[PDB]
Amino acid sequence: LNPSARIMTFYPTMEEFRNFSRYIAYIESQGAHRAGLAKVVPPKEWKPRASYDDIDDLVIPAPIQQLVTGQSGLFTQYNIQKKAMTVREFRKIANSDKYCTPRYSEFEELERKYWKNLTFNPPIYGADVNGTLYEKHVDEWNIGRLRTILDLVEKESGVNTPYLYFGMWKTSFAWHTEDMDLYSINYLHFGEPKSWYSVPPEHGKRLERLAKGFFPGSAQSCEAFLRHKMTLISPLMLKKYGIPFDKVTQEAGEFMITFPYGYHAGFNHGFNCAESTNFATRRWIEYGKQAVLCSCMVKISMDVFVRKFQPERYKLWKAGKDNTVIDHTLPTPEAAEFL
Ligand SMILES: O=c1[nH]cnc2c(-n3cc(CCN4CCC(Cc5ccc(Cl)cc5)CC4)cn3)nccc12
Ligand SMILES: [Zn+2]
Ligand SMILES: [Zn+2]
Repeated sequence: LNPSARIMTFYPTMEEFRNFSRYIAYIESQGAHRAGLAKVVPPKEWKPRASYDDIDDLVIPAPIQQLVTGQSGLFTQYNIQKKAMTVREFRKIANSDKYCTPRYSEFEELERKYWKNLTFNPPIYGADVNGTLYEKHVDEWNIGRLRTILDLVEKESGVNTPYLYFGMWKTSFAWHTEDMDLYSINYLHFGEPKSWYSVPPEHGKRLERLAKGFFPGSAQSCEAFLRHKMTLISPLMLKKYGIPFDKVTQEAGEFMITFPYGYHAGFNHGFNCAESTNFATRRWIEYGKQAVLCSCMVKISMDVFVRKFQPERYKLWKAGKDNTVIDHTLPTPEAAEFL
């Protein structure tokens, strides 16, 4: 389903929520994947940590200062690595007069203030922090241990590990797909909202074509230059060039799911914390095999997946004759139980 490819929101009951791989198959069966991004609001009784007041001494080893260059909706983000700091040190900076969220009536106002000021007063993003804020006993939707078919990488051979994102106002993530065109889970533990922009995978190539036209020097240097996660394109720029996209705001205690080859970027409203990781379903294997990778980085040997799930195609794929065409609208084989 999902004909217009719009971002869908789900409210699973505690029973539906219990199985992660089953629910993903469920949301795929409802066409959630067509948007490239879906929101999952978990049961009201469900909590992964009783309190976030015990993490002030937690170390952010490589905070990055985000320097943005550009104009006319077109930007490049340069990351400057800064010395290690604590969550206590970070929160103090985030909430300071120099870095705090401006006063705003509505989101459209905050969005406009972001697109107008992202080049000034560079913020610090306490991104890519190895760790989890989930309590060990928490079995439902545990980012640390999702136990998807992706775990085969580690089982046989940090993509499968959790990462925390301590954000402040204006810190942002550039347009990108997941490494190896994998899926992603992103839980916002606490704090101020996280706004998201998404392009449906079926229009993924249009955005690429548009970026290739805007940064031809970057495109001549690298086939998959968007993977560098440095390109920022404003919603107005996308609308001007007729690129279909959708937007959504993630609030604390909500989950966002990025689907294979579903381009996304966004920004933080203020001081917050988000944990994320990559995962996979049987549908991903074909995206993993066909993924255009950074030539100038995260690379996964597909051989193990093709052995187990496509042994009949192993010889044809190892010969370079696997001419399989991907249908971005087809749900995962695991969704059969719902069709
Ligand atoms: O809100 C967001 N903020 C920031 N980023 C976001 C985001 N993505 C962030 C990543 C990077 C993930 N990860 C990559 C690898 C890196 C360590 C590394 C490197 C090489 C090798 Cl070979 C082994 C390990 C650590 C980091 C991918 N998507 N998606 C959605 C939302 C957000
Ligand atoms: Zn991502
Ligand atoms: Zn590259």
